[PDB]
This record gives sequence, C-alpha cells and structure tokens, in this order.
Amino acid sequence: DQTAESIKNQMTVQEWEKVFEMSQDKNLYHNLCTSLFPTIHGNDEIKRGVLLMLFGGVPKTTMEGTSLRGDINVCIVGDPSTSKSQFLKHVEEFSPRAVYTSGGLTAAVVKDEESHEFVIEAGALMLADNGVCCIDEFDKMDLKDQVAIHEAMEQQTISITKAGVKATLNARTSILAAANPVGGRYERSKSLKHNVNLSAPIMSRFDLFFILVDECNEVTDYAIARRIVDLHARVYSIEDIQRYLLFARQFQPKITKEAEEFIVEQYRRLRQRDGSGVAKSSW
Amino acid sequence: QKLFTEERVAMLKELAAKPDIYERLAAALAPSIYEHEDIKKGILLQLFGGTRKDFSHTGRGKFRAEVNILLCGDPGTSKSQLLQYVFNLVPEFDKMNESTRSVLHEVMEQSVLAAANPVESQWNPKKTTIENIQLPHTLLSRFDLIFLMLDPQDEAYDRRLAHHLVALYYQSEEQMKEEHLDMAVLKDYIAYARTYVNPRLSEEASQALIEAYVSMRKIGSGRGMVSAYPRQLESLIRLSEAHAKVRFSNKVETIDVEEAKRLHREALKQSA
Amino acid sequence: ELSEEELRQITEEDFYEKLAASIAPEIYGHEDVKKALLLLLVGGVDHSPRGMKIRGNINVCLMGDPGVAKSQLLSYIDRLAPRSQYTTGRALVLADQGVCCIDEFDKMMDSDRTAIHEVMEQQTISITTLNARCSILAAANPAYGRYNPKKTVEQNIQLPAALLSRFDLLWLIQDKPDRDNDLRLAQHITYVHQHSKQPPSQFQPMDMKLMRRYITMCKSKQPAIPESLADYLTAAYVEMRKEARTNKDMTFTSARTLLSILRLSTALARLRLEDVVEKEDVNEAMRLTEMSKDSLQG
Ligand SMILES: Nc1ncnc2c1ncn2[C@@H]1O[C@H](COP(=O)(O)OP(=O)(O)OP(=O)(O)O)[C@@H](O)[C@H]1O
Ligand SMILES: Nc1ncnc2c1ncn2[C@@H]1O[C@H](COP(=O)(O)OP(=O)(O)OP(=O)(O)O)[C@@H](O)[C@H]1O
Repeated sequence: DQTAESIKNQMTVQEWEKVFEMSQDKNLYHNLCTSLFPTIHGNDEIKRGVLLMLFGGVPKTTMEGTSLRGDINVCIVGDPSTSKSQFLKHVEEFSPRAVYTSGGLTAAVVKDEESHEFVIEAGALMLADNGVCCIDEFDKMDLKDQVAIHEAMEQQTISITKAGVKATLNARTSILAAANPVGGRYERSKSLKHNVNLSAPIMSRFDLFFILVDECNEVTDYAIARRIVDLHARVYSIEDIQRYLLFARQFQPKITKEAEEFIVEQYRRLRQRDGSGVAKSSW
Repeated sequence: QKLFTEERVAMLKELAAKPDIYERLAAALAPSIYEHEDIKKGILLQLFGGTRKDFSHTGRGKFRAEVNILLCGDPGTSKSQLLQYVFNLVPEFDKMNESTRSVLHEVMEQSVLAAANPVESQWNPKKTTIENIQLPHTLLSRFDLIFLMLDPQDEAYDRRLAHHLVALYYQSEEQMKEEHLDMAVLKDYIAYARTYVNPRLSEEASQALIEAYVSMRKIGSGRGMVSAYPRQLESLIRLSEAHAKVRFSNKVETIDVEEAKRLHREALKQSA
Repeated sequence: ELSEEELRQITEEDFYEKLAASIAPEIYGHEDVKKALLLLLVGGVDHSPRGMKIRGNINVCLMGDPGVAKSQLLSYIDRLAPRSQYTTGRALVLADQGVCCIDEFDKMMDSDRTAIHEVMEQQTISITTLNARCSILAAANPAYGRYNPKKTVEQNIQLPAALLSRFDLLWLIQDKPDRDNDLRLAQHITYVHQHSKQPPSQFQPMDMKLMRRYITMCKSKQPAIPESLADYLTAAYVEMRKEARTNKDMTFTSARTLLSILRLSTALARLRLEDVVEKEDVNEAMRLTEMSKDSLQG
C-alpha cells in the first residue's frame, strides 16, 4: 500500500486522472494555498508554511543507530484578534488525524485493578501520531507540559512512569502551536526571545517561525469588513487535496549534486548574513 | 407570541409612525430621571435587541445579537433607580477580581447591563476611564456600549435627584403609572418589535456599516487612540438591528447605522 | 418563655435606655455604643413586599485607639447572644441566625473579604449555597499606633472604603487624657475590683436570663412602616442629602444610609412591642446616626 502505484490501483480511474491533473498543474502551489484557507485574507506566507508542513519531509536513519527528523514544525505569533486560531481550526477541519487541544496530552496509565493490567489511555500527542498536533495557547502551558513537549520534539517519544511502570511510547508528529506575545503587543525593538515567553530549547527546536502584525491597513480593513458581511449575507475539493497529499507523501525525493552545491552556497550566504552586524537578527 | 389585538397593533403602528418614537420610547422608560437621554436610548435598544441569526450554514460560530451595556460613574447619579425601573418593567462590577475576570474571559471564549464605580469613590478627570474603573482591555472590549455618567456637584440637580430617590422609596407604582406613560403599552411595543420585526441588512446599510468600520480603524491608526477591532463591527450590526426594530422596520436603513454610530460615539465620549 | 409579671416589670417607658445600660455595666460610659449593640442583638425586621427580600440584620463596627475596652464589649455580646462564635481576623456558616464577633478585623484577608462582601449583600455563601444569616460585629485598631483625625478612615485603618460603608453604624472611640474623667474611671475600676461588682446606679441592672427572654419576646414582633410617617422620612432624607452635598468630605448619605435608618427604626419599634413604626423611632435612629457621624468627625 505504501507504493504510490499500489494505492493508485486501489484508486479509481477518475481519481488517478484527477491526481495526474493536480500533479501537472503549474500553479499548483497557489491553487493549494487558496483552496486550503479560503476564508482568511492575506498572510500568504503562513499559508505556504502550513502547506509545506502538511506535505512534510523525507525521514532518514543513520547507520550509527540514530534517527533523523523528517517533520517540520511551525509556530505562529501575532497580535490578538488576528485570526491565528482560525489557522488551527481549518487545519483540524482538513486533517482527519489532527488533534486540537488548548494547552492529558501525553498519556493516562490507569491500572484496571480488576484485571491487574496497566491500560494506558492515549493522550493528545499519541492520538496525533503520524500527523499534525494543533496546540493553541502554547504560552499558557505548565512546566510539566513544557518539559513533555520539549522531550517529544527532541526524541519523538513519550516516556511515562506511573506506579513503578516505566514505559516509552513512540510519537512522531508535527506541531502547529500558536501563542501571543507577552503583553499582547509585539515590540519590534525587542527580539523574539523577549516578545514570547517560552523556554529556550522549545523556541530553538521550532522552524518557520512566522510572526503576525495587524498593520492597520485601511484597504485590508475594508476587505475584512466586506468578507464578514458577505459571510453574514476552491480550485480543488478537499477530497481531491487529500488524495493528492497522500499520493505525494507516498513519494520520497532525494537530493541531487547540483542542489547540494546550491544548498551549500545558500547556507554560506545565510550564515554570512547572520554574522553581518548591519541589522541584528531576531534569532 | 401574544395574540396582539388589532386595536393594539394599530396603536403600536401609530406610535411607530411618529418620527420621535425613538426619543419618545427612550423617555417613556422613567422620564422622571433627569435627562440622560442617550443612556435611556441605549437601555431601550438593549430591551429591544438585535436579530437572532443562526450562522451554522456558514460553519462559523453563531453571532450573538444581544447588546452589552456598561454604566460608569460615581454614586449619586441614581443608576440604581433606572436599573430598578428596568427590572420592574422587564423581568460588584467595581470590585471585580483578576481571577474572576480571567474566569469570565474563559467563559466568554465559549444582554449585559453593568454599573461601574470608581476605585477611589470619586471620578478623576486626569485619569482615564479604564484606570478609574480598573478593568482590562479584553473585558471592556466585550461591552458594546460603555456610558460615562458624570455626577455634577450642582445643588439644584442633587436636590432633584434626592427628591426623586425618596419618591421612589415612597411612591407606589400606581402613581407612577398614572403620572407617566402606561407600562403595558410599552411592554406590548417591546414584545411586538422583538417578535414580528426581523430587519434585514440592505446594500446601503451594508456599505454604511463597512465605511463606519473603516473610519473606526482610521481613528485607531492614530497615535494614542484605541485601535478598532472586528467585534466593533458586530456591535454596530447589533445596534443597527435594534434601532431598526424600534421603528418596526423589516429592513435595516442607513439611518439606523448612523444612529448606532452616534450612540457609540456618545457612549465612549470620543469628543472629550 | 416569660410571665405577665415580667411583662409589667419591663413594660414601663424608657426601658430602652434601661436595657441599654444593663449591657456590660462594668464598662464605664459608651452609652450610645451599648444602645447600638442592643439594636444589633435584637435586629431589624425582614420584609418581602412584592417578593422583594429585605434583610433586617444589623452590622456594627467599633473603631478607635487600642485599649479602650473593645474586647470587653465584644466578649460580653458574644456571651449574651444565644448563638455566637468569637474569632479573630485570621465559621460564618456556624454563625447563621446569630451574631458573629470578629476581633482584630483589620488583619483579615481580602480574599475572604470578597466572601464577606457576598454575605453582607446576599447572606449566602455560593461555592450549592449555604445560609449565612449572621449579623457581624467587628472591631478594628489603627495601623500607625494611634488614630489621627487628620487622616481619613481608610488611611488610619487600612481597609477598603466600600466595606467600611457597608456597616450600618460605625463608631470611633478616642482616648483623651482628661484628668477628671481619668479619676472617675480609676474610681470605677477600683470599686469593681474591690466589691466584686459594679458601683450602684439609678436603675438596677437586668439579669442575663431575663434579658435573653425579653430579647426573644421583642424578636417575636414584626412591625411594619406606615406610609403616613414616610413623608417625614422624605423630609429627613432630603435634608440629610442636602447636608451631605454641603460638604462631600465624609461618607455620602447613600441609599444604604436610608435602608439602615429604616432597619434601625423598625428594630426600635420592635423593642417597644409595637407593630407600627412611629415618629419616635425615626428620631432615635437619626440621633444614633448623627452621634456616629460626630464620633467620626475629629
Ligand atoms: N485577513 C484577516 N485577518 C484577520 N482576521 C480576519 C481576516 N479575515 C477574516 N477575519 C476574521 O476576523 C476575526 C479575527 O479574530 P479571531 O477571533 O479569529 O482571533 P484569534 O486568532 O482567535 O485571537 P486570540 O487567540 O488572540 O484571542 C475572525 O472572526 C476572522 O474570521
Ligand atoms: N470605660 C472604660 N474605659 C477605658 N478602659 C476601661 C473602661 N472600663 C474598663 N477599662 C479597662 O480597659 C481595659 C480593656 O482592655 P481590652 O483588652 O478590652 O482592650 P481593647 O481596646 O479591646 O484591645 P485592642 O483593641 O488593643 O485589641 C481593661 O484593663 C479594663 O479594666
């Protein structure tokens, strides 16, 4: 089933035709971005990042016994009432394996003393395995939850020891946590560390750290008001997007030599940019 | 749905036909209160309220149509009198705790007529309203209308207000009904407006609401001014719906939107 | 219960002042304070006009310099009351249908002061609600060692203004180094420690058991306010509010003031074994309120 052609055999002829059409679309990027989040206006970069998270990366394992990460995580920080929770809501709507929470999460080892068995009830992380775990109110988590989230991000496992029962449970998923800056106002003068109350390792493990600003643009305000009134008054359907996403995940691309050299050059340029003192970077 | 008699319906429509029906009904709720016309208009709109719309068709959460009103000011303006008149007619906000306000915010995450008092028991003109009441931005943003009731130190006004207070502590409801408008007629008007009047947004009213929101955002773009938020658009929609219900109109007019904006401006005391 | 002979013995006029003086005869002076304590013990009359619940419980707060026998009055009230619990600042449910004596009231916790606000406004504890129909008697001391008439009530005794305003009557007791008064007090204390009893007075002090019997008998009656007398209430309250707006420095004669006046008048008529509030009750309530007002002024 993991072979793409095997699922294509499971899929009907029309489904394969639609998949081929989606694969041959030149503007597939823009069409997917528009269809995935139709209601939200603007903020195309965040939509692109979320789409890339949904597609994901190719996992690898070293000969030394270690395992390489094949998932990416996105954290959204923005001013209040900037529709950041709407992103999580639409992601949960689209993804059947998404698990929405509001900051229990790991596991619950309840011993059935009748049978003397430690039956474990899966937490939010476990249920969201091999998918996306949307965690709103990321900055309101307790210290225990922060430790558990950092451990999940670092070792993609869940370790539990209740009533002298030590166990380790695998958990491989992407996190789309969202949180507000300290005080509700993003100070461009301060860096991300000062604006957001998060532990350093958790902040470091994240990628594609998107930041939202209200910007009070009058034209955008008119567009938003008109959109709200029209609500009071898609190139590809969700099923087609799901089929294409599964088909793409069944693929496994590999890096080429020219791409390798270009990656090295771009990394050199990025590190030179960061080392440059012309403008201080936020991280 | 009361079986409103045709004579009663005719009388209610004749009342609605009067151009002063908004002000007449605002005064009809305890006209013995010294002025406070805008506050009475807001309370009248709260009694009428907006139109209940179920937005499950759009997938989005259903929008609340109830209007939340906050009355702020020092004691001595007879707020308790008008509150009791409203309660009879229709059946500790100063001391709010931060844990309780957080619980209330969490509850609101899933019509309120509140009376506020200063922490110092006296209104400080040098201090802003938010500082004087000691309330958060999140909670204050969930009140559609916030009326600033100042207590002037005038001997004539204070004498009138005290006399009215002791009258309320002494006069029976029979004399109040005999002297003022009959309360049954006002109750029938309110029931008729809340039952049969279901105004709908027109294109002109829609454009007026959108332009009003744009103007509010422009006001918020200025330095030191409160930035407009999307909940303000919904508040304006609810106020326009209530005002349209006042005139028994089944369509929301631009006049309703302008009146809602004027009432919101007078409540917030933007000019000062 | 009681007998008709006791009814004749206590039915003589001015027995109000007699029972007032019979409370804690050892303490020298503080007659108006004793009258207020008697009113608190008897309490007002509950009413439900058109379903509007109107509680009759009376709350009295004693404030002023330390060592002026506050604890003596608190303990005597606690003992004489049929049901009461004595407690410090750092319970209320057990005090239901009784008197709750709270000494060192200024050293409480504002978290519990919110619940005290709830009880003083609702007589219930909402966690399921438990009845808390307890009249509260409180004693407080200044936080600077002495009371300063220059400073306000809140400054001298650090406590929220609203909670101070809730109390029906607020008493300020100041200790003054007057030679003659000190000499009389010294003679009184020496006599008490010598003869093991209070000095002789004009009226024989009442016994505790008879006092309890008569308090219960007065509690039996439930007088009501006639509307004819209410016109004089209008004149009195409008004059009081005019005086309040004359100088706004003190606490305003808000609606709570009028409600407390009504409760005090009803309680006074209750003690007189009458079913109708009269002019004398309003006069006495006004006298007590003005005495408390003058005590506050310094
Ligand atoms: N382009 C847009 N930007 C922002 N909001 C938009 C946009 N288009 C529509 N909206 C609407 O504006 C509102 C944004 O506020 P919303 O309640 O979604 O904020 P939020 O992210 O949940 O805030 P918070 O978590 O900080 O309380 C929503 O009703 C959303 O549908
Ligand atoms: N009329 C009176 N005036 C002043 N003192 C009196 C009087 N009668 C008795 N005393 C004496 O005053 C003292 C009362 O002390 P007590 O412990 O009651 O003070 P308190 O003011 O309640 O205390 P605090 O407020 O500091 O907690 C006793 O020594 C008592 O003999």
